[PDB]
Amino acid sequence: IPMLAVHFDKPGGPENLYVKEVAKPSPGEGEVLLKVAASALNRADLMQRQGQYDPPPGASNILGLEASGHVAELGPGCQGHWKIGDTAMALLPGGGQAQYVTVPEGLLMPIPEGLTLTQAAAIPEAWLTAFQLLHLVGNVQAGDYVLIHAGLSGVGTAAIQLTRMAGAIPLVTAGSQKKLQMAEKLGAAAGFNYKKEDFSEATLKFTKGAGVNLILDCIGGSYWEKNVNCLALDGRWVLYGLMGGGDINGPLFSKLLFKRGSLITSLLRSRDNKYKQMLVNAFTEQILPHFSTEGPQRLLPVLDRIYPVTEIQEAHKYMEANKNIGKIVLELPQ
Amino acid sequence: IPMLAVHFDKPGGPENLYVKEVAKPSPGEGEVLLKVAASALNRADLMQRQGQYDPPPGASNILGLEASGHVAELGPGCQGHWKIGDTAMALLPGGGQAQYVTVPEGLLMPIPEGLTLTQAAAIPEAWLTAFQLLHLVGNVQAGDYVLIHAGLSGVGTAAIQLTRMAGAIPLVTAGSQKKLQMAEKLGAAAGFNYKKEDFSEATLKFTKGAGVNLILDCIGGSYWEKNVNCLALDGRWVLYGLMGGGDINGPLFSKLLFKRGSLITSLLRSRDNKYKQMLVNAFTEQILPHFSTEGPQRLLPVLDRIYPVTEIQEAHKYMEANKNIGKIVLELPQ
Ligand SMILES: NC(=O)c1ccc[n+]([C@@H]2O[C@H](COP(=O)([O-])OP(=O)(O)OC[C@H]3O[C@@H](n4cnc5c(N)ncnc54)[C@H](OP(=O)(O)O)[C@@H]3O)[C@@H](O)[C@H]2O)c1
Ligand SMILES: NC(=O)c1ccc[n+]([C@@H]2O[C@H](COP(=O)([O-])OP(=O)(O)OC[C@H]3O[C@@H](n4cnc5c(N)ncnc54)[C@H](OP(=O)(O)O)[C@@H]3O)[C@@H](O)[C@H]2O)c1
Repeated sequence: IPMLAVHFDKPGGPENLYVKEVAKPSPGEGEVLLKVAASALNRADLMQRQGQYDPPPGASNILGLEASGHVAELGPGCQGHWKIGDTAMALLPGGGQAQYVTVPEGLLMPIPEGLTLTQAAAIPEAWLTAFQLLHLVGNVQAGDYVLIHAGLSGVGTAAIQLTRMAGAIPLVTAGSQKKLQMAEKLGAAAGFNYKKEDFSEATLKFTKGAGVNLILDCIGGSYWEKNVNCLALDGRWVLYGLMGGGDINGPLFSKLLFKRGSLITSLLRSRDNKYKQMLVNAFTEQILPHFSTEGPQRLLPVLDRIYPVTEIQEAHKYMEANKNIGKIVLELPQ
Repeated sequence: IPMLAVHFDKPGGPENLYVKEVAKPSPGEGEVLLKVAASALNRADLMQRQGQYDPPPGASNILGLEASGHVAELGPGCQGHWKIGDTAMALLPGGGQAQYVTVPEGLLMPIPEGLTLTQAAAIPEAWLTAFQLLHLVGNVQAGDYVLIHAGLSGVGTAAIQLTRMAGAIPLVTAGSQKKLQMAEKLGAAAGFNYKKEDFSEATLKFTKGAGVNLILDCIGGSYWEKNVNCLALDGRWVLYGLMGGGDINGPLFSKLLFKRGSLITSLLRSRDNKYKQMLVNAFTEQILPHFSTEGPQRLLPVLDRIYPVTEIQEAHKYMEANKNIGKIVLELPQ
């Protein structure tokens, strides 16, 4: 039986995209079908339709790493915890931007109270990655200085708040004064405009010459020279981007050895199910309750713009021009 | 109050080395004076007299990173398990290749029963580093596939054995068939001659395409591509040498991020006393007793050649020619 979903015949630019009737999936041993209300764009969706990000073997080849909606159907061998009608959000390897999606019941998360389904669609990928990067990969401690690159993005806007909730001191880099000001309102200790100034020196000045203890790098090759200088002794330098590189050309080994540094790379989409549940399980204890605490310390999902699925084309152009300040959510017709 | 010591007037070649009368040092709060019976050459010593390596602020600017001998004298504030006349060995920041050396008693280790003071002179720097890199930095687990570059070096010949004791599988790379054969007898699961073959394709072949879980890289630049290729998913890549480079010139970030890798750099000499005391204590408990167990599983310190201090000049030409197969010990006239 049929189903509307985001699609592209051939890999190319954003103009190739359209909504198409594809086959409606079905559950299968410990998973549930989710009637999607709204999904969210991520940078991985851009690369995929250009061809540079194929989904892991078996996972659906259709854009959407996260989704929010209602429980449509139960699969064989479930817990019975989730029931048909319950609201939920999930982390996906694909198939997020389609009316229905098949989701293992482990990776399914409840919606915080006082949040719209459109709002809850902005949580999964951005905050689960942020939480992974900060706590599991980085082991952020109370006192650590943190350098968040592309801080006014999906993951970055989440990272500023989790770093503040972890009791660390976040430092941001972005390409606009308008963005840095929003970064400040998210509890950023300092914000630097990389197009205006050298963030390495700014960071060394802010940390009184000590440097940062943790770097959440998602730029890569254009930043490596600068990242190593402002990295403190024994500092962790978490890599997960390559938006501004992938290639290295210089004495990285020499300088990273001098700072006694550690270059820990990290991925999420490519992980196994045992790992993904463990992350979602850790996240639902440590982080999820604070989306509906009250105000003073309440985590706010940053929404820039909401588009319908029929304007998926115009949404990709908006992300590629770097205009978004937080998440950019798509609504699927129900 | 004079004392014979290895010295060089200006930084240059090995011909600048000779033995000179220097002022004899004195203890000072929680340390002892060790009457040196033997020391050992390390790669650090070569770089130091070329000018590249400097000793850490305060520490003595006289060659020798390790020593073995009798506790000549007690300094103030000693805890007093050690007594004058006790034979011991020590990890130093410098001053090891001279008749007397000042040593904090926290870094003082007992000599295994049966071993000559000359043999004990090979243990500290090589094995403490090997142990550091394997356990503390690298977190070796039983079953892991460990790739040890320059495996027939001071650090190497120790690493092979500790890796084996850890229940791990050591794979070695050296530049000579004669050397590889010695690696085998030390328990190397496989040996590769890099001057004859590609170790990246050999390593993968051995690991059934899976790749190595841990790398003890002390070559650096010239090996970076071949290391990233043969590294496994979530593999650790400990960097501690840069003998064959220091510069990178390709898509390192792209490939490391695919393997979800960790590039952990490590140094020993530059560290504070707290870390050094913690490390030597872990070593004495876990490792040291096995230097005198019985036979089957016994740890063997490997000595290539012994030189007297007067022939220091000759010893440096030997190491710089890469001829040594294990440690290379210097004996001091007492
Ligand atoms: N590790 C994982 O499993 C995983 C999962 C999710 C996301 N990610 C990564 O997280 C990053 C952000 O993802 P997202 O979905 O949040 O994207 P996003 O919302 O579109 O944000 C990306 C931002 O980065 C900045 N930027 C783009 N190119 C840059 C460059 N060359 N140099 C410096 N800044 C640049 C842009 O703003 P300004 O330049 O104006 O500051 C842009 O707004 C991506 O690199 C993505 O690959 C990784
Ligand atoms: N983290 C620390 O504080 C620390 C502590 C101790 C040692 N280290 C490092 O460990 C390394 C070895 O120390 P060591 O004193 O044991 O050295 P060593 O005994 O003199 O042996 C070095 C061996 O490495 C091989 N080699 C030399 N140059 C090479 C190159 N360009 N490419 C590939 N192989 C090369 C040579 O054998 P083949 O060519 O035959 O293979 C040589 O015999 C040094 O780089 C040193 O800096 C670091």
